[PDB]
Amino acid sequence: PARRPFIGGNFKCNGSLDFIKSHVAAIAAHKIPDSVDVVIAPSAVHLSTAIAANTSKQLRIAAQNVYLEGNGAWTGETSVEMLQDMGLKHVIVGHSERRRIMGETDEQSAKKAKRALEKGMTVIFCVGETLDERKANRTMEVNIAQLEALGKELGESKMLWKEVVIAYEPVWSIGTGVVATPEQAEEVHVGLRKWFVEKVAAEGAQHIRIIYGGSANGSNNEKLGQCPNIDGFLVGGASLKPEFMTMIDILTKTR
Amino acid sequence: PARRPFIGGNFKCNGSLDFIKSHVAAIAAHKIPDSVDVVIAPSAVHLSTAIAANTSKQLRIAAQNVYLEGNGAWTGETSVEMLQDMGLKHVIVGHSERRRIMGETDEQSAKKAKRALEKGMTVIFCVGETLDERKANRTMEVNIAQLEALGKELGESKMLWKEVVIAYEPVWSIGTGVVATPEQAEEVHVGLRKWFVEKVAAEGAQHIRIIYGGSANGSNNEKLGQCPNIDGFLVGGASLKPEFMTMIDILTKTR
Repeated sequence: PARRPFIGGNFKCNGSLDFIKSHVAAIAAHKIPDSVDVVIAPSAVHLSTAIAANTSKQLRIAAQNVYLEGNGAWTGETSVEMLQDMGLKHVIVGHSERRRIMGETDEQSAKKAKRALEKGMTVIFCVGETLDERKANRTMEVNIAQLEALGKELGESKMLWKEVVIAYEPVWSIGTGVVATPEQAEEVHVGLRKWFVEKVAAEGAQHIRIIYGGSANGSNNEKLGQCPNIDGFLVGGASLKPEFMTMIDILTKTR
Repeated sequence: PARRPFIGGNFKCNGSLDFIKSHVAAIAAHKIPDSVDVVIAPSAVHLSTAIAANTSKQLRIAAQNVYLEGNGAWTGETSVEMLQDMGLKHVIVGHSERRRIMGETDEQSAKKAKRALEKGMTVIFCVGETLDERKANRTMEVNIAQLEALGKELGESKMLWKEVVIAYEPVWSIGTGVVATPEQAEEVHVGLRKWFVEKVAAEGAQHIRIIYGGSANGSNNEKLGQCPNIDGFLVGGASLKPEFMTMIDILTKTR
């Protein structure tokens, strides 16, 4: 019932060509053990520059988003086919910025994930509740609904769930500095784990990785990483900084 | 009251790395006179590959979309800053696939265009009505509304309108093979021209370029290109093929 630690860095809409070259080189120069998964997600226009700068045998490059159709008449959108042609294994789907600011629906996120998973990618599937939703006592209702939408698309497929990494990021913690307490985070992760047991049964559930995000940084990650159901982190702001490497180290010696 | 001919090729969600290299090289090998603007818009993940393959002193690379915020927490989105850092001058905004399939609102398209124009880019701003809208006799009402949204953001700014290229693409003509007749297209373009006269006055209006798109190809472009208010084309499917170069030639000898 053991799971490989995972840390992802979401650069979001940040970076210049020079920054991508210099920052990817810095991360690639860091010692990354073979025991943990480390990925970084540059902006789409920077993926090929990042791949060229990535001299690490461990670090992987991920995309921040992908569309729910194959190649075709989808102006402004990227297909799974394009990502795989570039050699990428990982993609972030359902980030709360896309759900809450850009109108990506629960079904849209689920259909994106399904298509990527079917084609063999690993999907970092994001869920999370807003401050108001938590205030209304709907935290689990909201997170479960987002997962249920995925479940509707994936059913109980062994193949499909294998390469899902759930990222729980309370929306009130994203970019705000208001990191969840270890108790708040673990509480939600236990709820999600229980949901997985019901949907794919106990064995299937034991291997689903759940990472935390929302103001995770070099200074606060250790205590969170000690929680049994927190398998690692999705890191936004700190992923643009040297402290990202500190987080890699900490996740390693903790888990 | 004369305007430089313009042809843009929108690759949409198509291409592999090898295809971008080979197809951009083929277009770049073609003779392009200094008298016309020729741009191609690869998918975002392919922009840097396209730039590297573009050995032409005339051909320009454009983006298919851009977001309405600067760098920041906008997962999956590209900023104007990123495009300019990569050396791009042109971007497509408001393509009807984004408006009609992906929920991009008239205001969102307008705000994207305004931000790009303020920063110095040339924006290919797309407008168009659906078959049902035309059937309901609302063709001009719809197209004008889309333009009015832009006008609300740009006002009567001389600086801002200077680098707008309007692309009229009837939605019923996009990817369907059902190209507009020269009469249908010119009729709408005259309506748009009249609108510009009212909004920015006659002088400002005389320099706004209006291109046609929607099943424009190597075989049907000549007659359309002969229309006084059709300053060129936005080309989807044919832009992925050798006939794109034929269209460049035709636009040149016609206008």
